[PDB]
Order: sequence, then C-alpha cells, then structure tokens
Amino acid sequence: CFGGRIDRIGAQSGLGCNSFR
Amino acid sequence: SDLTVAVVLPLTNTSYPWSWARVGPAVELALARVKARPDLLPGWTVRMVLGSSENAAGVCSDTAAPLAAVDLKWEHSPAVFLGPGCVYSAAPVGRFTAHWRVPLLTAGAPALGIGVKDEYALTTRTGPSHVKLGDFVTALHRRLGWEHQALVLYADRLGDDRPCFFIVEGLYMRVRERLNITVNHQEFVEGDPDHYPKLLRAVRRKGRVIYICSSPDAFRNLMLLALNAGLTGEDYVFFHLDVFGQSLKSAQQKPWERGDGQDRSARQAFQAAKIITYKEPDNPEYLEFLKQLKLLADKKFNFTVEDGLKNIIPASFHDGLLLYVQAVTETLAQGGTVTDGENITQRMWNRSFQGVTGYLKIDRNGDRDTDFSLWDMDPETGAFRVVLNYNGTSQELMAVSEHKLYWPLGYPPPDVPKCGF
Amino acid sequence: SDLTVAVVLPLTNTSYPWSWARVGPAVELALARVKARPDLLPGWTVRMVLGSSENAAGVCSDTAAPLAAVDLKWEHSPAVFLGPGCVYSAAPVGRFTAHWRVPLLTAGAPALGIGVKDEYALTTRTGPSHVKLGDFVTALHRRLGWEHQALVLYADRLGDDRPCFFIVEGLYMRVRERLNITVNHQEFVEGDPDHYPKLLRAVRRKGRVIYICSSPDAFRNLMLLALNAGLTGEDYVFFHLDVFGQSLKSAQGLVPQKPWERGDGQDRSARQAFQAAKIITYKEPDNPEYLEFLKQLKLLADKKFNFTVEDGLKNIIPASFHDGLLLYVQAVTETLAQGGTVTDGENITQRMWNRSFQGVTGYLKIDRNGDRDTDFSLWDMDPETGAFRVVLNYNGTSQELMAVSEHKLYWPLGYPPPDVPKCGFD
Ligand SMILES: *[C@@H]1O[C@H](CO)[C@@H](O[C@@H]2O[C@H](CO)[C@@H](O)[C@H](O)[C@H]2NC(C)=O)[C@H](O)[C@H]1NC(C)=O
Ligand SMILES: *[C@@H]1O[C@H](CO)[C@@H](O[C@@H]2O[C@H](CO)[C@@H](O)[C@H](O)[C@H]2NC(C)=O)[C@H](O)[C@H]1NC(C)=O
Ligand SMILES: *[C@@H]1O[C@H](CO)[C@@H](O[C@@H]2O[C@H](CO)[C@@H](O)[C@H](O)[C@H]2NC(C)=O)[C@H](O)[C@H]1NC(C)=O
Ligand SMILES: *[C@@H]1O[C@H](CO)[C@@H](O[C@@H]2O[C@H](CO)[C@@H](O)[C@H](O)[C@H]2NC(C)=O)[C@H](O)[C@H]1NC(C)=O
Ligand SMILES: [Cl-]
Ligand SMILES: [Cl-]
Repeated sequence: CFGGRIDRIGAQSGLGCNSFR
Repeated sequence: SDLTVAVVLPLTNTSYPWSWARVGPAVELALARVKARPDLLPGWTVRMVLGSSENAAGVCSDTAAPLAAVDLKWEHSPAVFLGPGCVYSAAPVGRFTAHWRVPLLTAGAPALGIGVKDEYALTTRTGPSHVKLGDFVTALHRRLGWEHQALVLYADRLGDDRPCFFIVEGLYMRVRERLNITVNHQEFVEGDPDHYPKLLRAVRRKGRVIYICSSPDAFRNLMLLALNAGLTGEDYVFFHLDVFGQSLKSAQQKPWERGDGQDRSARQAFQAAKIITYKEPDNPEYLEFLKQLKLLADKKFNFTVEDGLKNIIPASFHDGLLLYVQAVTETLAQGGTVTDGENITQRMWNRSFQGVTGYLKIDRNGDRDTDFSLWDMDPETGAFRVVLNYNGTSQELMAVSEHKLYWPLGYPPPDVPKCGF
Repeated sequence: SDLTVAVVLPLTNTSYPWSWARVGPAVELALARVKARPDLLPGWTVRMVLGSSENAAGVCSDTAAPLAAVDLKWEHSPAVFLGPGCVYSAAPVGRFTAHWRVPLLTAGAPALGIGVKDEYALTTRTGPSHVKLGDFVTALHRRLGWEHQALVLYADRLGDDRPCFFIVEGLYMRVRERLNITVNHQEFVEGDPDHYPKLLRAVRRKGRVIYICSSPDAFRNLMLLALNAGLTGEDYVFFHLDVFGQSLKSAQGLVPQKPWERGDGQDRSARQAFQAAKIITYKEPDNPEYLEFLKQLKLLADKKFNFTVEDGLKNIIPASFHDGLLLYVQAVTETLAQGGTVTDGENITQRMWNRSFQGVTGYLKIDRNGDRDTDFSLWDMDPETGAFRVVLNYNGTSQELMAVSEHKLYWPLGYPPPDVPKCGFD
C-alpha cells in the first residue's frame, strides 16, 4: 500500500498491502 | 425540450474500451433508437456535449476529467453525465456530480470505491463491477467446497490506472465479506524478474487455489515455471483473472500457444489453468448491435472496431443511456422534471431491463449485476472453452453443453494441504 | 497593480493546525509586514480572496477544496494559491494549479505523493514533510548503529485525512531509500481491542526498534501491556511518532513534562515501561522572533478572528504559512527586478527553491525539491525524575544530531540494544 505516490484521488482505501519491490 | 447529456471520456485516444471512438457510435445508435420511440421522452429532445477526460499526454487523467466536468457544468447546465470510465478519472467526477446533485452514468469505473452509497450518490453503474467478481468467486468457491484459503497474485504497470489492483480489491473485499475465509494476496511487478522466485515460493507457501491477475504473457510464464517446479492439478489450481479475455480472441482458442516450442509444457501446465472472463452476450440483439457499431464507427468516427469482449462496455453505455431515458420519461409521467436526480436514479435502481446486452439488472446499490464465464481446457483437445456460467442476478452457476471441470485426481484439489501449509 | 492571492483552507472549522482562524491572522501579520517593507513588491499591493476547503459537514474534503479552487480561479485570476493543508484536499488542488501553471504555497500537504514535483509542479512546501521524518530516522539509526530491522505500527480510521498513515508512509519510503534495512509495518484500529493481542505478538516477533504512530492514549496502553510481556529497555525501544506533540502540554513556562500523566493508578507501572519510551515531535523554534510572533498571533486571532490561539507545536503551521508568504513575496520581487511578470510561476518557484530564508520560525531552507527541511526534537525521560525533556536535536539541512543541555540518550545496558535479538528470530 505504501507504494505511496498513490495519492491519486487516494481516498481509494481498501487493504491489499503486500509486495516486495 | 432539451435534455442535455454531458460526456466526459477519451475523445482522441482510442485504446480504452470506453474511448469515444468505441462509445460515441454506440451512443449515437442509442440516441437514434430514442428518437424512434414515441413512448420515450414525450416532448423532449436529447442534446449532447463533449469534453475530454484525457490530458496532454493522451491518457485519461485525474485532472483533465474533473476539470472538463466543471466546464460542461458552467457552459451547458447538463441533466446527466456520461462517463468517465477510468477509475481515477471517474472518482473525482462522480464526486463533483454527487455534490451538484446530478446523476452520472458509466459502464467503466468498476472500482470498489465507486460503490459507496453516500460518497457516490446518484452514480449508476451499467457496466461490469469488481465487487461482482467477488460474488462469482464466492459462488465458485462454495460450489467446489473451498472452505478455507485462497491466494491472489496481481501485477499492475506503474504508469497506468492500476487495472489489476482494482480487480483484486473487489474480489478480496467481497469474498471476505461473504465467506470470511483466509485470502492471501501478493503484488508483483511483471517486468521485474526478481519477483518470480518469490511468487513461486509464495504459491508453495501460502496458496493452493490461486488467482492470478496479470497480462496474458505473464500468466503464461508463471504456468510454465509452475509445472517446471512440479506443481499441477494434483494439489494446486490456477485461475487467470482475464476479464476482457485478452489472452483469447472472440468471434472466430490457443491461450497457451505462442509458437516457441514451449507449447508442450504449456499445455501440461495449462492443465491446472482455468480462465475467468466476462460472459459474452449471446442474444441476437447483441450480434446485430456490433455490426451496426462497426459500421457507424468506421464511417463517422474514423475507427475500426475489432471484435472482442471489450465491446460490452460501449454496448453497456448504450443500454445505460436507454435505461436512463426511460426513467426520465417515467419521472415525467408522474410529474417530476428532468433535473430530479434522486427521483430518476431511484427509478433506475433495483430494476431489470432489456438492452442489446440482453438481460441487465441494476442492483439495490446502483450497479449492473455482472455475468462471468469460466473457461477450461479439454481433456481431449486441450483447447480452452467456456465450461461454466454464472448468472449475476441469479448468483447460481450453470454448466455449459453438459461439460465438467477437469480435475486430475477426480475431485477438485483441497484448498488446504495434507498436514497444513 | 495589485497581486491577487487565492486562499483555499478551512474558513469555518477551527480544529485544524491550518484553519483560517489560525492562519488568517498569521497571513494578516504577513501582508502587514509587507506594506512596511518598501524593498518588497515595488508598485504592487497584495489582494486576497477566500475559499473554503471544508464541506457541508465542515470537514476538509477532496471535493469542496478543488471546486473552490476552480471558482476562485475564474472569478479572481490569482497569481498564487495558499493551502490547502489536508492531504486529500491539497492533492487535487495542487494538481489543478500545476495544470494552470500557478504556484501553490502550503505548510500542510506533508504526504509523500506531493513530493513528486513532476505531478506537483510549482508546489512549494514551507512546512513539515513526512519524507523529512525519514531523514531523521535514518540519522537516529546511523548514530545508534541499526542496519537490519525496524518495526512500525500505525493507527488510523478510514473516514478521515489518515494522518498516521501518511506519516508512516514517509518514514517507510525514505528510510528504505537510504538504509536498505527491512522495515516491518502493521496497521491497527485504536478502538478495536482485537488488535492488541495481535500487536504485542507483532512487536514480540517483528522488531526491537519500534515506532508507534497513534493517539497519546493508545501509545500509553501499548506501553503498559509491553511491560507485562517482559519487554523493557533491555531488548526493546519504543518511539512515539507524536509530531505535533499531542501527548505533551505546551507553555508550561519552565516545566518537566509528564507525557503519560493520567492519574488512574497505573502511573507507577506506566513510568516503568515509559523508560523504553522516547517521543518524537517537531522542534519548537528557539529564536525570539517566534515568541513575539505568537503573541501577535494570539492577540490578532482573539481580536478579529474570534478564536483563542492556544500554545503548542501546531502553531508552527501558521508560522510557516506566514514565512512562506513572505518567502514568495521576496521571489516575486526578485522576478520583477529582472524584468519578469508576476504570473511567471515557473521562475518565482525556482527563485524559492534551494534557498534559505529568515522568517519567524528562524532558519528555514527550501530544498532542491521544493520542501522546507524539517527539524525534530527527540524527547526522553530523566533516569532520576522520569519527566520527559528534549535530549536530542536534528538539523534538517545539516542532517546532524546534536545533544541538548548536556543530556545523553538513556540506555538500561548503557548502550542501545541491537535491531537484532540476542540469538535469533526463531
Ligand atoms: C493512449 O492511451 C494509452 C494508454 O491506454 C497510452 O499508452 C501509454 O502511454 C503511457 C504514457 O502516456 C505509457 O507510460 C504507457 O506504458 C502506455 N500504455 C500502453 C498500453 O502502452 C498512449 O500513449 C495514448 N496514446 C496517445 C499518444 O494519445
Ligand atoms: C439470470 O437469472 C435471473 C433470475 O432472477 C433471470 O431473470 C428472470 O428472467 C426471466 C426470463 O427472462 C423473467 O421471466 C424473470 O422476470 C426474471 N427474474 C427477475 C427477478 O428479473 C435472468 O434472465 C437470468 N439471465 C440469464 C439470461 O441467464
Ligand atoms: C471540525 O473538524 C473536525 C475534524 O477536524 C470534525 O470532527 C470530526 O467529525 C467527523 C464527522 O464529520 C467525526 O466522524 C470525527 O470523529 C470527528 N473528528 C474529531 C477529531 O472529533 C468536526 O466535526 C468539525 N466541526 C464542524 C461541526 O464543522
Ligand atoms: C542547520 O545547519 C545549517 C548548516 O548547513 C545552518 O545554516 C547555516 O547557518 C549559518 C549561520 O546562521 C549561515 O551563515 C549559513 O548561511 C547557513 N548555511 C546554509 C547551508 O544555509 C542552520 O542555521 C542550522 N540550523 C540551526 C539553527 O541549527
Ligand atoms: Cl475515462
Ligand atoms: Cl485544508
């Protein structure tokens, strides 16, 4: 979720928070 | 006299299923059909204004969409807004229009967020919706008794509208809402090869019933590496979340074929693969709509509308516009005016309608129930073909041509390992 | 003739560190200091138009803010925008203004996203930024040798500006950008107790250097439960990311601060665990121009804004607004001196970036990226009296950690415990 720079009308919440970059 | 319809979609870029090249003609076909029915809008004439949702770069944007929305508000004082279809484009617009107290109709904006009552009041979704994919998954999961865990993999190219994230979000939240089971999730980057040893490990560690949302090529590669690792229909099952069927090709199925001498292993792998897409409307009116759409776009919109599952979006835009037109008519019959958003919207909700796409039901929440087809491989030929069908409204699953889903060990593999993960 | 400034902030709700009740007087103070400087804006008098960022419910929204921005743009054709402060209010506005090619000034919008100037062109941030907090964290870890792991917990609802998510978001991204250390994150809901046996387990399993971003009451309860588990300074350390220092009371005159002070009987047990606790806040300006500014700010808000400005770190936001507007005026003036018009956003901005300035907050430096460097104080309790007091300071520009009033960081063992457990994680 912290892929940050997702502010893009970010209100779009949810959960999905896993990855690895 | 004049029912102004504001349009906010991509007026120049034609890569989106909701581009004006694809949707314009379909809308023109809808207005025309309107003009021919005297039983719709007695004494009113529909007018249309156009605004682009795309920025200078040519992509649909969170800035241009809303800005164009305001221009059309001051210059035309519209009764209804059409589009946008991109999630990040529609979000702010749907929000403005909710404030303005004006109804908005779109066949795009499938994100879970847009479904929120109080935030997107007056927003009717006549196209597909991502939560609805959760319904189907829930239905599919119940049917084959997967009572515990599921793994979701998804990849989304950073410069875009995160198509696959919204898809997985809808599935994730709805499945958890209804089955309250454990849904593990993992995001990866397609182009990044570092993620593959991690994805595979992830599958082995936390998933048996797996849903992948990626490009057709990515799904191909993963299936290759899956078998290569000794993973098959024996204990694992792989679903490709390909909603618009990009891995296939409609109208006339080799999703595993690429012609690289990797098709032998591919097929063996694609034995554990099953493909989830939107259900193609098979009613006659649909077929006749496509041909008219093709011709009109080519002749007046300068574009060639190739055949494909993406065509349901402009067909849905078409039906939604007819659906709204009747509701306004219905509002007028009982005294209301055209600027009665609440009244008109509510007439459209929880209602079944007959459109070119056929049976379309708008739910209690303002969204079109979505039907989905589950493709599968032939134990004989190996070619993928619809084996299952889910009725969005009926929520029930029905087999097709008395087919049976392939399971290597007879009964579908358990959604849990022998001694635990 | 006259330079129009557009303001988009909370004009009615007075609960935000950037509400008009607090910023208005600060801006008035600024326009006034302008009319008194003839070396600023020769042949130009600053005008001001107002728009609210809050919705019907009176909370700042991502719909009223941009909408008000669009309206002010049409009716007044401003050269510059002020605010908004809420992350979700600012995001669309800054985005609109960049398209419009108009500079934006704000001491709010601390979110990482705003940092991307390609999208947020012409947005100059004259207040704190959460990325900067990452710099501080990097600094702390370097000073105390932590090159492996850290655990961040954060609490936040879904229907708000999600302040604690954005804070952690900045820390997470900047720290991983600079130290490669594996950072574990866990979100929880304050009100729901289910998360508590979950959090402990996570603290017990995912980290030793723990950063908590929550309400002052939540950080308390967590520190209490940490004790019972047998987690103390020995092996664990707990940072409370309390940037605006909500856990402490301001203007005590000269007083040893009781962060946990609640008077429920658990105060002794509290203090025991509150030994592993260290509190991170923004640094309060030391310069005398600040103190004198607050006095004027207070009087003017009480006098014409009908509000009572209390004391506290939240006051640097309106102080940063004051400074930012002055910083902008110098730049416009410079632009004019070299034959540039007032609507030359691109230029005015670059005149403001990578520059230092003396404002009421003292030394402020806007970086190459367009964001004011942020200073942070690290509070700690007195091993002998237990009352928390600033023991460390971090320069935003110099990025250096320097002790305060001859204090040294408290360590039970004498040294900081490693970001790695005594033996292994299994
Ligand atoms: C039309 O839209 C497509 C996206 O649907 C654009 O292609 C993308 O362009 C962006 C930058 O504009 C790239 O970073 C993406 O990788 C592209 N996506 C795809 C699918 O290739 C395209 O540029 C637009 N066409 C124009 C030039 O108007
Ligand atoms: C999916 O199932 C629903 C069942 O609710 C079908 O809707 C019914 O369709 C029949 C015939 O078209 C009508 O007589 C009923 O009025 C409908 N019921 C409701 C509640 O609307 C729907 O048609 C099915 N879709 C398909 C084509 O499979
Ligand atoms: C002023 O703003 C605050 C937020 O800073 C509002 O308080 C919130 O109100 C919402 C509903 O609007 C509640 O769900 C939150 O719990 C409240 N937050 C806090 C911190 O209490 C407040 O309502 C606004 N005042 C008015 C009436 O304009
Ligand atoms: C933080 O560190 C920087 C050093 O880079 C200080 O800025 C310098 O301050 C001196 C004296 O005020 C000036 O002569 C220089 O112009 C400054 N240098 C730069 C690079 O701008 C800054 O003052 C320090 N902050 C404090 C007050 O601790
Ligand atoms: Cl769009
Ligand atoms: Cl604001």
